[PDB]
Amino acid sequence: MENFQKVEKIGEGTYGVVYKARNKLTGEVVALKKIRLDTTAIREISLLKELNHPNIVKLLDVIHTENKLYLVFEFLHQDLKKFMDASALTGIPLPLIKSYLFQLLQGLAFCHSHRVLHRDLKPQNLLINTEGAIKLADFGLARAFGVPVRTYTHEVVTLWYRAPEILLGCKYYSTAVDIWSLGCIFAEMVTRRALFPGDSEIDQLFRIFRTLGTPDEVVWPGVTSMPDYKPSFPKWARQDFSKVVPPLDEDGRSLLSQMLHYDPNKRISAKAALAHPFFQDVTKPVP
Amino acid sequence: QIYYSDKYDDEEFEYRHVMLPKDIAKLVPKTHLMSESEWRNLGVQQSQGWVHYMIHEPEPHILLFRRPLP
Repeated sequence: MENFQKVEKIGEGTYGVVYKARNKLTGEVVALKKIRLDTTAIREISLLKELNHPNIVKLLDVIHTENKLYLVFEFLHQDLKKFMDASALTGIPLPLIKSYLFQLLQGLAFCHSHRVLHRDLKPQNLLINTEGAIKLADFGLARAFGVPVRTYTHEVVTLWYRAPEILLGCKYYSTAVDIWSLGCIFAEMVTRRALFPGDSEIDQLFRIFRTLGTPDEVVWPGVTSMPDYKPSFPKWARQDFSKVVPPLDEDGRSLLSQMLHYDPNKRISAKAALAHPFFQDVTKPVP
Repeated sequence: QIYYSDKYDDEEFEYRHVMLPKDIAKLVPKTHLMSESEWRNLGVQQSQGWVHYMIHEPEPHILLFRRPLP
């Protein structure tokens, strides 16, 4: 850990603090994340250094020193939450949005092929650069650390992007949870506000139901197998997407609709999402 | 304390949920639906007609209320 100088604090993730640093040997800027390891998990994350893709934040190195675990990774100037916060009076150009989702599905498609999930995908672990690229951070860390109700700085974590199966108590959940979280990020990138901002797990479920209709055996076969399903949930009907996500075109709605499908089995995969008509005209404009 | 949610409706019911503080929450039995006298006893100020109809097990401190429309 002695090779990292010029260390400045950038922010706070849900696992630890994030810094911008300088590699004394190479002279490059790097990002470090100090996850306080109070009490296998390291050897497994080191293996994540082997999963490289232009859309996966590069895990440069893992370092364990006296109760601290440092993730040295590729440095990107901003995340999607901040980028959307700043583009509030103009939003994001549809071409950039189509470019981002496209690159996001190639990173998901890459990681899923290797049975690596994220499970806690939020706009905050979606990192951007000045060249029009977007990359995923923190893949595979949740299956070592597990994602909590509260963070390390006791901040309240984000339920907003959780899949309905996770919320209804499914223990045997898919990689389709990531496609759900990404379908939420897609709509939010389009409307600039979270599609389902619930204040509790039950409110998050109700939020989902109000927009997409309350699930049943017709729209979600096997929904009655979910530990937390109750036949008394408020009864709502599926709303019209032309209303929910106005700027989006028919192809954009069709895909969002398929990424947000209730049944994990029927929910579009990253691989098949890439071949969707929506991406027929994808470009790559700068941020 | 006690957070009272915004009311929300569907075709034949009106709803709302109430989040309970750690103190009051220790007074609510495990898998038990309450009567007005029972939830009112907890401090929940609400009009008459509201029915504690469901319990989301993972968050037993959230009381879910229902009431038929109109």
